Amino acid sequence: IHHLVASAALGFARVAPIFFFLPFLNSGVLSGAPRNAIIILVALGVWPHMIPLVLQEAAVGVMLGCLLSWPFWVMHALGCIIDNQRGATLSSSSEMANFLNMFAAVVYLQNGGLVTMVDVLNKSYQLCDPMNECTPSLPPLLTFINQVAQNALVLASPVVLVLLLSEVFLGLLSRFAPQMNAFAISLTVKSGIAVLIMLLYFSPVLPDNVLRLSFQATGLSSWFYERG
Amino acid sequence: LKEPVIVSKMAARKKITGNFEFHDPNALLEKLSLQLGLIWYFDGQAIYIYDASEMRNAVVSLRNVSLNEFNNFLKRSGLYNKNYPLRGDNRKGTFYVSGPPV
Amino acid sequence: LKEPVIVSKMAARKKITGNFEFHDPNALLEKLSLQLGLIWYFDGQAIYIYDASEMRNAVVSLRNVSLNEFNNFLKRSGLYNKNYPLRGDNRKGTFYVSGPPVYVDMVVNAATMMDKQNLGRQKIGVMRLNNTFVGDRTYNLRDQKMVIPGIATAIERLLQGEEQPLG
Amino acid sequence: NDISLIALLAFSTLLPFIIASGTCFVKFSIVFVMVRNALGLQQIPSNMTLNGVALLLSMFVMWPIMHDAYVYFSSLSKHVDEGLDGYRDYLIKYSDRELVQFFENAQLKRQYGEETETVKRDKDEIEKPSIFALLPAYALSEIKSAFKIGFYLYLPFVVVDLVVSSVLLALGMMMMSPVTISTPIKLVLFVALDGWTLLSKGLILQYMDIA
Amino acid sequence: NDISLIALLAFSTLLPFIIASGTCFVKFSIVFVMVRNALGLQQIPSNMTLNGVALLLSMFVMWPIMHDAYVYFSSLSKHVDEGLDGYRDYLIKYSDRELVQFFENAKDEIEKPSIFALLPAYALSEIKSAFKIGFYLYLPFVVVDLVVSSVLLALGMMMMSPVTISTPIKLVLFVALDGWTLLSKGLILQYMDI
Amino acid sequence: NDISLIALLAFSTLLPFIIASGTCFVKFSIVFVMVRNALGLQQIPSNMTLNGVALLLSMFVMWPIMHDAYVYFSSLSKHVDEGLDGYRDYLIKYSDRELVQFFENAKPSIFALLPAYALSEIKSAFKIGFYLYLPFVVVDLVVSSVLLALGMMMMSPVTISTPIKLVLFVALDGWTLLSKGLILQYM
Amino acid sequence: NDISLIALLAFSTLLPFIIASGTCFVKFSIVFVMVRNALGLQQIPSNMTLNGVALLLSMFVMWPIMHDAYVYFSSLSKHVDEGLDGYRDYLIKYSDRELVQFFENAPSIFALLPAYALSEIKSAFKIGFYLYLPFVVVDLVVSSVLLALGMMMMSPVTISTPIKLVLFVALDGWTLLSKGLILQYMDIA
Repeated sequence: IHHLVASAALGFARVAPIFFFLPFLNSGVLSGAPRNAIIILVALGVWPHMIPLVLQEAAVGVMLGCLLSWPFWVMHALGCIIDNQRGATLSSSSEMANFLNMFAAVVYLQNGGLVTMVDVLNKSYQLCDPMNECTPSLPPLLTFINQVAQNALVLASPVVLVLLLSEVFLGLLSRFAPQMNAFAISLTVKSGIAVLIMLLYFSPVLPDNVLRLSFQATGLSSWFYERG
Repeated sequence: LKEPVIVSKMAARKKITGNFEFHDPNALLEKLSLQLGLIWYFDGQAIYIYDASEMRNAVVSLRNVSLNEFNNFLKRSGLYNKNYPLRGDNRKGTFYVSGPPV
Repeated sequence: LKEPVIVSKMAARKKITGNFEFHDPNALLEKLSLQLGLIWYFDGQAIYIYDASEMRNAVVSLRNVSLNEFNNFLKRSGLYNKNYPLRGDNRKGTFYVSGPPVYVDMVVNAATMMDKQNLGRQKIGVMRLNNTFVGDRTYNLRDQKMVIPGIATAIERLLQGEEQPLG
Repeated sequence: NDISLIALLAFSTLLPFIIASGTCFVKFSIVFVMVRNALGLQQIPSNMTLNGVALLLSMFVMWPIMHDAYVYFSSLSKHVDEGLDGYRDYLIKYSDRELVQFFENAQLKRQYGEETETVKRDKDEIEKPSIFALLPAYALSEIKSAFKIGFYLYLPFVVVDLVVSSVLLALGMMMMSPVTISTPIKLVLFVALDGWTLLSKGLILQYMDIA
Repeated sequence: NDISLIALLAFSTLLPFIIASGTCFVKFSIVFVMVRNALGLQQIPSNMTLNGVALLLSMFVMWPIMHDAYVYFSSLSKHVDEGLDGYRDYLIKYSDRELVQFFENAKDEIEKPSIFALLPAYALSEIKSAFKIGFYLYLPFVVVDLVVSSVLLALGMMMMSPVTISTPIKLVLFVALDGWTLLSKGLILQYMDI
Repeated sequence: NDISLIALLAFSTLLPFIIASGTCFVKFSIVFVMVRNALGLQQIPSNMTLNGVALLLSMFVMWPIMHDAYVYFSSLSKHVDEGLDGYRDYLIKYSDRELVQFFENAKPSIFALLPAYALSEIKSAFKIGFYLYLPFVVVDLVVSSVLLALGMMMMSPVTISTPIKLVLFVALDGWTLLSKGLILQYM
Repeated sequence: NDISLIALLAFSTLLPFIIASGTCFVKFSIVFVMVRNALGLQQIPSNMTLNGVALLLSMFVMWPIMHDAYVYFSSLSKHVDEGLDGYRDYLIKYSDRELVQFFENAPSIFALLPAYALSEIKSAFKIGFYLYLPFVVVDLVVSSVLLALGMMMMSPVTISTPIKLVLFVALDGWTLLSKGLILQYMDIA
């Protein structure tokens, strides 16, 4: 009766960071009026049955929210290098990466998606139930920054090398006649080659890798252990 | 039919299509109320038509008058209907009615 | 069937297909209620059809009317259904009823409305006495009077006051 | 009559709880906010307004379904089951089949144990799922459907922004924010297309019909 | 009056639902922020005083409507429809007739439409008209944003943000034109004639 | 009691709407932020100090007006239009006359004095802010052109421009001279 | 008593300031974005990730301090001064004692937080310069091979950033400073 508030404030703690991190659940697409009603429905729907318990359950939730937001950070970092090589970002030393993140949030959401998301969240209570002191398992956490960067770089590897050859060949064009202003001549064409080259592999390659980098429920023991 | 017809809201969702011919309509209405699934009642001034899923029933006990002394009121008033009569013991107080809600 | 048919919405989700020929409907409905799993009831105006998992039951006590009299009320009215009879003692007040929900909620309501519906006439008798006298007898012993009570004073004092259930 | 105000403070929060969680208001609020982010506006049109217009269209659709719960009105839970058949049938039609089966099996695994037989799809003919499995799955199936509409709505404007940022780089104007040029010409695409009378025209036709 | 303080606090949370949707505050507050963003300002003046000027201008056309309901207004069934008939002959003027038939199905002289059928079409018609008259305001400023950005590019100063130069010119083009009073005159003459 | 205090909190709901729209604080709040953005400074003073300095300067011409309401005060319904003329002599002094007469057409009433005063304080603050924007465009262009005199075409000037912007504001001590400038237009 | 629940609103709005002041997250959040400024790509790794890893890393260091305060627990205010002893032995090991006594004589719990945070910004800014040094060698050795050719006018930034980005992930950078930063604080692995 009166203890269900504590049994739904323990569910809210784990569910809320995941909502904060995923691209189709943030504050841009979910305003304040319906937001706090969904996370009590989901938290009451996934329950398997003292201040720092809400902080321990929040730390497991931030580890789960980064693991569920693993394949969208790769597509956003793909877009920031495609948009960086063509120009349009040197005013700080975007518009393109928000399109690849919105595209991967739909091509992940059609086939499966929320089934594997609540499957991960429901298997999380089968290994890290509260009052057993679960913990986010530090020794694999240290390579998490490296993995996303490596995936983004390999994924974007064609367009950078083609725009690098367009800069060597346009640098070679200035050695025959230095009165060309070849810095700004390349700036008109690199934004058309960065679209034409990505048109040849947008359809066959890119919707496969979102379903390849998706984190599933079979790898929860390698990321979460118990102290007890 | 020389009376107005009142069709309910739930029995106005069914549809009919064809070429019809009324030359005695009280037998045509009797046949279509069984083929489509309908109940109807003529109370003297209109013809109410409901569907069969709106047939309600009730049990009422009479304290100071009998069943035959209530059936004489229904026969003299013309509200007696032979399709849905009153079921009960002939000189008692309790009986059982069922039919259209009017 | 010469009556309308009222199928419930929990027995309206099952489906059927095939070429059916209606030449004996009262035996076709009895066979299909057992092959599909159904309960049905005909009260004289319509035929109600439910599925078998909607059958409810109740036990109700009649304070001052016998079961054999209530069963003659159902036989004389027309609501007596021999498939779902009334299980109980033949001259008592308690029985057990089960069947369709429109038959149980009619039998329970018409039994508790027959406990809600439920004297001796006075009579003067004249009893002539052949071998005794009514009334008192009086005699004297030279100054004083003695009175002997008769038969009408002895029984009158026996029934005096007497808030007692005599039958 | 202040002894029932402890239940009034529950019923006046539970009545907006079903509105903000389990009815059609979730789809209309997400589409209306995502078309504000598609154009590139932050404050206007003041989503205090948009939560009123989405509630007016959702009460427009929810008016015949809720009214049957008022023509009717351990032992009271079987009475409210007869009063709640139209809402369960509305939640079945628009929730996901593969997601209700997940919330049904996780509930049976929760209550009885790990040796419970897994429920499959072939229950759907005569057996009906509970109200505690449809209600979490309906909210997620309309988050998925509203995000599906919002990506399609998002695409034309991105086509405008990627040509504007290309012609400002053809000229030597790399130190110039393209928001201040695109935001006029991103607004003509919404008034020459009259999309306010097209999103509301279509989202009503998904749930109801004309003629 | 404890049965009436709930009828006062719910009315005080019901007027923020009605004034923000079904009056001319919708069209008023949108253009003030679109002209706020057309100049290139983020925090000036605030979000609070722009709803204050728009609320004071909003009751200039609603106080002649509200006075008709105060004089006029189970007998309360047909008591409310004529108290709102002065509000419902105003909502047919600024909405779309084909759109209110779309909500009435899913002449007009012999029967006015339902009050709950045309208030969403009034809200969508004022958001659409505010987006249309809001696109017009952007254009002059965009011209003086492209001129200074292409004059500095006529010189060799490609590494120079023109926001530090365009912001003086944009608010002398709004005060030599007398812009703030000019928009409020056209907003009043679009509803109440002089 | 509760209703006699809730009506006082409904008075305190209306008080930020009057202090933000219908008084001098509309003029004071614009100029401190227009000089905040004029100096090449993004957010670095605050949004809380500038809104407290302009409010403490705003009550200096408001407390001489509102003290007569404490002096003066369906009996109270007709008296509030009687003893409120001291605010109307302040809203008729700085508001334009034809803007007042237009709102009265579409002693004058107070409801027409509120938006006509509010729509004039924004324009006069924009006119003050342009003259404040002007001595910094010159220093933005003369330090960005002597780099073009050299081979410094890839050089953002906003890190050399910013020290001269505020030393030309503390030499002219432009905060206290601006507060003293905005007071002599009212007192 | 609703004031005791208002004190929970004194916790949910103040805990971002205590984490940003006295927790070792200050050291991780500075160096993570400092190497990102060293690379030359200001949108990768996209600060939501750099704050997620820096919050989960600091929730391994604060857990042996918060756990011992739970197993332990002006009259009943004399219970908490012993509860904060596990945080007090932590705030002396990483702060200098020329600033510890300076905010006292003008160890207290309020006299060590303004000295610990100033010792962590100092201990982070001289690590980020050492990190800065190899990159300057890279974009000074790739900009000088163009001037040896006839490439005096082409911009070297668009050539410098891919040759700086494919070397840092191939030499496993982001798993070398994430290890070397947590080895200062706790017994990792």
